[PDB]
Amino acid sequence: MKPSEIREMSIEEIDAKIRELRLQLAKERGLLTMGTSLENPMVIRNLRRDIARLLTIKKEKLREREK
Amino acid sequence: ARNKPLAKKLRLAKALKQNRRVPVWVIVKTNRRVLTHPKRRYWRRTKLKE
Amino acid sequence: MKISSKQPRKQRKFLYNAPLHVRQKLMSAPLSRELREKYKVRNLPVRVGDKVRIMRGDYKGHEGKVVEVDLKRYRIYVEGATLRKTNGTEVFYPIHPSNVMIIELNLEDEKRKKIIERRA
Amino acid sequence: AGKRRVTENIGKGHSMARVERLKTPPRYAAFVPFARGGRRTHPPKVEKIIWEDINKKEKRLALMSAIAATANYDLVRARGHIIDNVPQLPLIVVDDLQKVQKTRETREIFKKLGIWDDIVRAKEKSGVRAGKGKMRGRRYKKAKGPLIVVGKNEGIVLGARNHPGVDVVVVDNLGVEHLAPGTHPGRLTVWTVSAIERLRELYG
Amino acid sequence: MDPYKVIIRPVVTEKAISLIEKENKLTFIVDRRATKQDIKRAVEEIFNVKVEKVNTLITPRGEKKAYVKLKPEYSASEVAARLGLF
RNA sequence: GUAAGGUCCGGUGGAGCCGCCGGUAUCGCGGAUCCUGCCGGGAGUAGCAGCGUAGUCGGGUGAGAAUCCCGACCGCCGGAGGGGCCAGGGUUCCACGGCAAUGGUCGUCAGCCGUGGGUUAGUCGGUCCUAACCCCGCCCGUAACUCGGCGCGGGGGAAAG
RNA sequence: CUAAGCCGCCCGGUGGAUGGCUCGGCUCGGGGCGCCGACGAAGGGCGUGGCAAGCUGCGAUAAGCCCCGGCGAGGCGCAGGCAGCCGUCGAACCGGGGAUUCCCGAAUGGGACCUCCCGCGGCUUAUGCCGCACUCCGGGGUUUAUCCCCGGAGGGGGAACGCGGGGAAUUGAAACAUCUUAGUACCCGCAGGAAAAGAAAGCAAAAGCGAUGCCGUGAGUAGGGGCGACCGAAAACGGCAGAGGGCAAACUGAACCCCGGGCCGACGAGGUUCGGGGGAUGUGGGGUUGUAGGGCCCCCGUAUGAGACCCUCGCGGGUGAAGCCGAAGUCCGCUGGAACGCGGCGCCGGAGAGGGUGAUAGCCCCGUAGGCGUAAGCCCGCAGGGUCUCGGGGGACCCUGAGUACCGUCGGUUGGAUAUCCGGCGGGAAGCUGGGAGGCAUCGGCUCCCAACCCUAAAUACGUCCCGAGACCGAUAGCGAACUAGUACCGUGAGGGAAAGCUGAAAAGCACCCCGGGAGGGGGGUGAAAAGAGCCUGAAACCGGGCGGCG
Repeated sequence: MKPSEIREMSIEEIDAKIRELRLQLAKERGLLTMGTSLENPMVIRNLRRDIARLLTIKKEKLREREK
Repeated sequence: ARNKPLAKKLRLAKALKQNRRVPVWVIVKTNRRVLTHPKRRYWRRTKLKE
Repeated sequence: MKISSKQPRKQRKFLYNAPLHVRQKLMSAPLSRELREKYKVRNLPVRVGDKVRIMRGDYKGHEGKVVEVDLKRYRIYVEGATLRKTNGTEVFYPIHPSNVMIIELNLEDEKRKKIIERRA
Repeated sequence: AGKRRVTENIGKGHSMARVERLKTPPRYAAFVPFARGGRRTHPPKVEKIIWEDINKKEKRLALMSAIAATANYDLVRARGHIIDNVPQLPLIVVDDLQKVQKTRETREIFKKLGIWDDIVRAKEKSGVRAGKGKMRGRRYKKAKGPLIVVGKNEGIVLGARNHPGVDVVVVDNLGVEHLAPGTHPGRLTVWTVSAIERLRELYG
Repeated sequence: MDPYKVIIRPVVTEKAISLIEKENKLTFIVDRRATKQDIKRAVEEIFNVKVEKVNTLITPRGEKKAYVKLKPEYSASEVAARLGLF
């Protein structure tokens, strides 16, 4: 997920996306120990960095709105 | 001991996690130059700093 | 684009620990006579698509496309320059880019064209 | 160096020499000139005096002698220089040599004057030396060639800088080591009219 | 603690699997700085279920584990299948 | 070559090296009960007894069994070698798979090596109170202090009270 | 055809010397750069990678997140693997600017036998937020309890250098007490990128100089010293750099300063208005010095002119991150696994410094000689808008620093010797019709100066760091550390502290076959060479076998 599309969406659905991504991160972390048939080992890293991106642009939007 | 404080327990847990062998994939990636680390420990022989 | 020191220790340290944007420039190779006349340039960094002729080594005089470029080891792979393992599989021979010559350019990149125009 | 290790001496009463040793196992010997990892008995010191003084008049006399020896046929050839085709020693050239700015032009002028062979031999003699100087940045042991002395610098330094073994100087900065590299006098030299005039004004 | 920042990962061990089917109980590895109230709120809000009891402990490896008992009206097996534990 | 030592031939090695002139130096090894590393005779020797002298017979697993497992017989402790549990230790706990090294012998066994697991509290302890005692603030002394100290105010101090 | 045993050579094992290499050390003239912290530092604990133990980096956004520029096709640290994903919508990487930034720690709302716990007020619907430490400064309210509120300070850290105090002994004197070691080691306190000093109550005597500091020299001199051992300066002269200013007082007397609002001005300089806190126990103006200076009074003469400084709503220029350009052979024949080698033929050169590339390369590549570009920032100029400064002669009146200068005595310190400096105790002036110094004291002459209040750039010291260099060492050397080193490990603690570099050009890192429980062995392959990972070379001591001599 890229910042150009992140900036299109508002803060509310940014929060919703963060929630969903955290759910998925927990589920994938569980599956990691459950089974070894992991097609994509990098999913956890990609999800973590996507969540970090969402939080960063969320705070940027907050600063813009406050200013 | 039966009764422990949380901070000491956490430090002991960190040491326990530290005490393990080098990964075999690390050995093959490094071409057998890295075969051990200085934190290996035997409970009855080498005692924790705490 | 600056190495002032004449001390071998410092020169070798710079070579070993050069950042990636410098390792990128350290992969230059000379162009053939035809390409040199056409583009008014003496050399360029090698790209995968470029067709390359080997001037030194066991495969001297062999022409082939570049398949892989590794900046960390300062090496490249050219199709046809291969060794045979004991089992029987073919593996590529790493060749320094300074030992080969460029005879065709994968010049679809606007930034590579910018390099050519800047250096002309 | 070597004086950082804390040590104690056991003393007598044990079957080994009275030496200073560490306080923790394996209790190696330390801080002793004849002990591994210890201090050096008499190491090099920065305070040592290396500068050597030379009287001004004595140095002037040495410079005179070197300049005179420059025009000695026997010494020049005995120093190894190729002066077979040189027209005359000392070789005085017109002042126009000072304005040469291109190395190709300098090469052609030197070929005409007959000192190109000396540059060729200097290049041939230059090579890789033996020892740790290669580790320290002294891989090559280059040779010396013709020395150009000019009254003024109008571009000759830039036009003749690159030739192997060639040094170009102004007569005001001339030196004994310029005239006699490696303590052996009789270097092949090319003087100009202005340089000779200034040398006459100086008488030394 | 934010309801979506307490759970780190489900537990998929033999003991956890047996408990899921026998005692209507889920097992999570959660943030060590999470209290029982936080764990209860997180589980209820995330999974739209009602939780009866929470028992927490700290493993010898420094992590925090939580056994959460669901009310009889809700089946832990359904949530386990939802999460893919099976 | 009186010599310190130089040079040459045969072999290994795979990238540097020397003659001469002039300078410079952490410049020359047999000893210091010298320092560091490596290896010898002692030696296939002592030790593997003394304070509790314990094993034998059938069967099993296994490439391999005095040493591991099951049954019987014979023995030791039995106011402790049995049961519960602080301090200390910190994974030594459990299962499976193993024997290059560790185990005073062997070992298929293990507090050993590999893999995966395991500690659930309103009631049990800490958390509350204070005892001997200790700490901070004001105050006095000190050239000064992280130093010594009476008085006043606040706080801590027991996992067997 | 000698059992044991001894010597010599060859082969093999053990071992890790020697030789070669070097991304590491060490030392340097010059150059650059020098602080961080309550807006929470240094240091530490714990976490963080798909496989992840050490180191490194990061912090629940956790080998990373965002934006503006360079670079131009690869990238995912030390670290050669599996599997995946990231990148042309420009990554990785580099310079600049932001975001997140757990706990302890000056640690600070209150506690620490465990870097973890327990509270009080306001906002918040609730998820959750902002305050609450001590010692002070400038204010307010009131509960007059320092009770509450507002604004602002200090604490801790830093390799060496700096400033102010406290202050030994071994040792030397061939013993030892004055002395020396020594104002040293160490301790306490206080700052900065430098600190301290600094503008004459000074030095000097035919003449004079004209703030301070550092360098050469004066000089082992004057001088101190059981006049023993030993200790020990300054002035002058030659250089680096050069810079001088402000109070107290006389006199005037609220004409004044700070904080928070408003306007004119341009958002700035400057000008102005209101509220609050200071201020007659004196804000502001004035004034700062010696054969005297200033005030005040009198007289003469000016400004109509000449400076100096402040600001940028604006414009031009210089410098300034990553960075960009930068000549010439990869020509023929041999040796070779591989040409950087040998022979032949050419070329550039303001470029023949150095390095890499399968051998030793000016022309293969990177670089070099020489040039170019650069956001923010900094500096100069133009234009415009403001503030402030600017002369001499007389006096008869006024001011010019107090437990201070200085004397006696005691301890310390000093070369300071009856003649250094600091401090304690008792005593203690003149103060402009005045006072101090000139190496014992006093009297007279002469010369120099004006304390008892404050500030001051450059020349100077150091290097936790960086650029550059080396008749320095070359893995028992060089820093203790060339590497997961201040690491492992030792001691309750203060503290102590190692060993350990190298396959090959390329893993091409030995496919398949026989045997063995396995480790491995023998064939057969790879490679120029096993150099076979127990990997460059492979010595000595030691051990096994073969051979020659003795037995």
